[PDB]
Amino acid sequence: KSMAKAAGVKSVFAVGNTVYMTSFGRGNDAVLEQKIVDTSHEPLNIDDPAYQLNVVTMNGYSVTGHRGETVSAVTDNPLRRFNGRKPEQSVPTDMLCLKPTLEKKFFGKEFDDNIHIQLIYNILDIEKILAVYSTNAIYALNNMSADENIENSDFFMKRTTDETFDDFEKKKESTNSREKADFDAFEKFIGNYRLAYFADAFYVNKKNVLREDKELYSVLTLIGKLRHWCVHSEEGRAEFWLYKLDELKDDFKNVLDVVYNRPVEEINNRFIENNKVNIQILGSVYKNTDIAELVRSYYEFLITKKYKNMGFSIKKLRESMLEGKGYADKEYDSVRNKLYQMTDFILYTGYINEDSDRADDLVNTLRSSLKEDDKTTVYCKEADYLWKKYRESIREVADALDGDNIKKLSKSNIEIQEDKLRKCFISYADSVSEFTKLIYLLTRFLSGKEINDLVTTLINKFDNIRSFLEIMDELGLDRTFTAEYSFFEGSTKYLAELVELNSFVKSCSFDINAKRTMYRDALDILGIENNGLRNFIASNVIDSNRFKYLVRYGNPKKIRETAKCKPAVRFVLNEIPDAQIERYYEACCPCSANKRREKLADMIAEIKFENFAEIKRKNQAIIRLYLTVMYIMLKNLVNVNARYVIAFHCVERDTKLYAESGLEVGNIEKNKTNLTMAVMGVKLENGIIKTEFDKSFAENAANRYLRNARWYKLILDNLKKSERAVVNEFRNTVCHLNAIRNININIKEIKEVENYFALYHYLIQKHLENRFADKKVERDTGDFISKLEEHKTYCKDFVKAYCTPFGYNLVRYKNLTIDGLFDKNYPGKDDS
RNA sequence: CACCCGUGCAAAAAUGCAGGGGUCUAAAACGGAUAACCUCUCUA
RNA sequence: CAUAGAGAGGUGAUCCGC
Ligand SMILES: [Mg+2]
Repeated sequence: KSMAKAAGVKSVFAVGNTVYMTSFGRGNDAVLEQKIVDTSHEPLNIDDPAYQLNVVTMNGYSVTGHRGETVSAVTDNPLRRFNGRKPEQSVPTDMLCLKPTLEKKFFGKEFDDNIHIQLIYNILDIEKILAVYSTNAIYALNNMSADENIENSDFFMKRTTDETFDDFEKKKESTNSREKADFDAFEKFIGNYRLAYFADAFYVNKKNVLREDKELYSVLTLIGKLRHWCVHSEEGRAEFWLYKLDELKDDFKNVLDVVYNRPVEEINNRFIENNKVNIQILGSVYKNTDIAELVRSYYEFLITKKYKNMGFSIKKLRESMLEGKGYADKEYDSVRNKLYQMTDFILYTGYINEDSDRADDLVNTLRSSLKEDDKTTVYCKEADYLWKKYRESIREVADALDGDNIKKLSKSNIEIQEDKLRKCFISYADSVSEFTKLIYLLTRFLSGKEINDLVTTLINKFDNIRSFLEIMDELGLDRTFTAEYSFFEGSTKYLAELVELNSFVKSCSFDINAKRTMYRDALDILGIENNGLRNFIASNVIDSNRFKYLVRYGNPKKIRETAKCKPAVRFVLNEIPDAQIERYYEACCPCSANKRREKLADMIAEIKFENFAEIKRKNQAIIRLYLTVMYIMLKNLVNVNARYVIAFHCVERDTKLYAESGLEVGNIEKNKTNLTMAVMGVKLENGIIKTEFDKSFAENAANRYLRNARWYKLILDNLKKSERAVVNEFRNTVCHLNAIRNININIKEIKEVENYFALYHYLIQKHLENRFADKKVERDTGDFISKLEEHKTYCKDFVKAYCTPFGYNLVRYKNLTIDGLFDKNYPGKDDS
C-alpha cells in the first residue's frame, strides 16, 4: 500500500487537541509510539520503538522506520483534514456526517474523538457481510421450490422467532386462508427430497433420518429471522435481536446445540483414536502434571504450530541432532514412515516445562544472528545440549513404542474422566455462544469459499474491534457500550470462538445413502433424457464439488438451457488460461487457441450422450469441463448480486440514521430514492422533481459526498429519469435473486458478453422488461427498453437510472454504475 | 485505475508534483507426496 | 442371484520437499 505502513505507522488517531500514533504489535495488536500536542512531541514504547519522528509540523509528521527495511515516510495530521487553505484544527467528520448519531447510538454520548467511529464502522461491516450470506442462504432454501413454483413465496420472508412451533401447528386447522397456506407451505417444504442437499442441517445420523418437524421449523425460522433482520432495518427491540440471541426460546437453542454438536463431537472423537497409543505412552513417560493438561498440551502443539512465535525450524534442529544416530535409522519398524512426531512434542515440552531461559536466549540469538552460518552454529550447540540433557528419555519411548505394545495399547484409553475430557479439546455447544452456533448454521447453506470469506471477515472485524477496545483502555477513554450493545464487550471471547470455528467448519456433504435420488438431477443437468454408463456419468457428476454448488444455487435443467447461450459460454471460457484450454482439448478431442475455444464451446452446448478403458477418462474430461464452465458463470453472477444486496442494505440502514439525525427522510418503502432526495434537499411534487440545479443546493447538501456540484447535477439528472415501480422491482429482483432464477429466459438473446457486470445487468433489464411489458411505462423507461431491444446488451443509462437510490454514497454509486470501477480484479476506464 | 484530504507550484478556476486515508468502495496492513476409508463401472 | 477373485476411476480427513 503505502510508505506509512512500511514505516510501521499502524494508525494515527486524534483525541481533542492531541494526536496519538501507533505501530503493529503481535498480530493485529497496536502499541502506542508517539504523542503530538502542537509542533511538539513525547515518545512512547521507549524500549522497542518502531519508528522515530524526523521533524513534526502542523501539516504532517515525518518518520523513519527501525522495525524493518528502513523507509522514510510522511503522515498527515488528522486535525487539518477539511481545514487546509480555508477553527484551523478540528476532529474530522465522517463523509456521511452520521458520526454524532452513530456515537450516540452505540455509545451514550458524543465522544470528541475519531477512534470510536472506526469501531462502529467495523460493526456495520459485520452486518454488511451477514446480509449477503444470509440472503444467499435463504435463496438456496427457496430454490427447492423452483420446480413447482417460479415465485419467491412469502413463507421464508415472514418468519420470526416469536412464534414457536407449538403455536404454529395451530394453523393446521385455522380458518384464516393465509395461515392455512403458510402451514401447507411448510408441509410441502419438509416433504421435498432436496433437503438431502443440506443433510448436515436437516438430517441426523441415528442410514441417517430426517429430523422431527420442530427442529426443521426452528432452523428455517432462525435463518429467516436472520435474513429479515439483516436486509430490513427493524423497529423496537427487534433491532437488538442478533445481540440478544440469549433471549431465544428453548427450541432454537436446542436446535442450534444439536446442529453444532455433530461436527464437534466427530472431530473431538477422531483425535481420541488416531492417538490412543501415543497419548498413553506420553502419559507414562511424563508424570509432571495432571494428565488432562498433558493431553491439552499435546492437542494444542499438534494443531497449532505456534510458528507466529516459535518462528524457527525446530524440525531442522531435530534432524541436525538425530542425524547419524539409530533414531535416524530402522532401530524399530514402527516409525520409519510416520508416527515419529511425538519426538517434536518431546522437544516442545523440553521448551515449555524447563529451560525457558535457554528458549529466551535462543529467541534473542535468533533476533541477533545475521547468517545461516550463525543459526546453524547455534542449532549445532542446541543439538549438543539437548541430545545429552533430555533426549535419553526417547529410549524409553523406543522401548514403549514396539509394535505389539502398540497393538495392546490400542485396546486402551487415557482414562481421563468424561467431564474433564470434554473440556480439554474443542468446546461443545454447552460452552459456545449462540452467535457462533448461528454462524455455523448459516454456513451449512453456503459454498466453502463463501464460508471462508464469511468466517475470515468476521475474524478480521472482531479482531479490529478488540484492538480498538484495547487502545481505548490505555488512552483512558470511556469504553462502556450502551447496555443494548454490551454484546461487543465480549468480542475478545467471540474472536476466540470464531477462530475455533474456522478450525473445523467445512462444506456440507450430501447424505452418502441419498445419492440415488440425485441421480435424476445428475442426468437432467446434462440433458441425457446400457444403464452402467448412465450410472457412471451420474456418479462422476454427484461427486463433483462444482455440481454440489451448481445444483444448490440453481435448477439443473435450467442450467442446461443456460449452457445453450454460446456468447456467455464463450466469454467464461475465454477467461480460462490457454494452458488449461490445451489440457482440456487434448483430453476431449481425440489449431489456434481461439478455434479450439470455439470448438469446445460448441461441444459444451450440444453436450449429450444418449437417449434415455481411457474412454471413461474421456467421459470425465467432458463432464469436468462442463460443470466447471457453469460453476464459474453462476458463481460470479451471485457475486455480482451480493454487491447490490449490500447497497440496498445500506439504503435501509442509513435511512434510519439519517432519520435519527433529524432529516425528514420520508417513507423508504414507498420510494427507495427518498433518502437521496432527502440528502439532496429536493422534494417531489406531482411526482416530478421541479427544481433545476443550483450551487446553493450542493453547498447545503446533507453529506460531504454530495457537496460537489458536478456529481450532484449528474445524480439529479439521472434521478429525474428514475421511476418508482422500476426501482422497487429492481430492489425485489436483487433481494430475491429472481434474475438468477429465471436465467434461461433473461439470457435468451444476447449478442456479446463483455463482462459479468454486463451479463448481470442484461439479466435484470430483461427481467424488468418481462415484468413491465403488460403495464403502462413512462417515457425514459420505454426508451431504455427500446435500446435494450435494439442492442441485445445492457443499457448503461438504465443502470445509472435505477441505481439512483445509492446516489447519497457517491463512491458506491460510481462503483455500481461504471464498469471497470465495479471489480477490484478487473480495473478499467471510467466514462463521464 | 474511483473518491476524499494535506502539501509544493501554476491559477484566478483549474492544471501539475509528491503523499495520506480501519474514520472511502467488497477495499489499512495482515506442485505432488504415501497410506487409510467409502462409492461407481467393467470381467469370471 | 448374490457374494466373491484381480484391474480401473473418483470424493473427503494427511507427512515432507528448492
Ligand atoms: Mg471500512
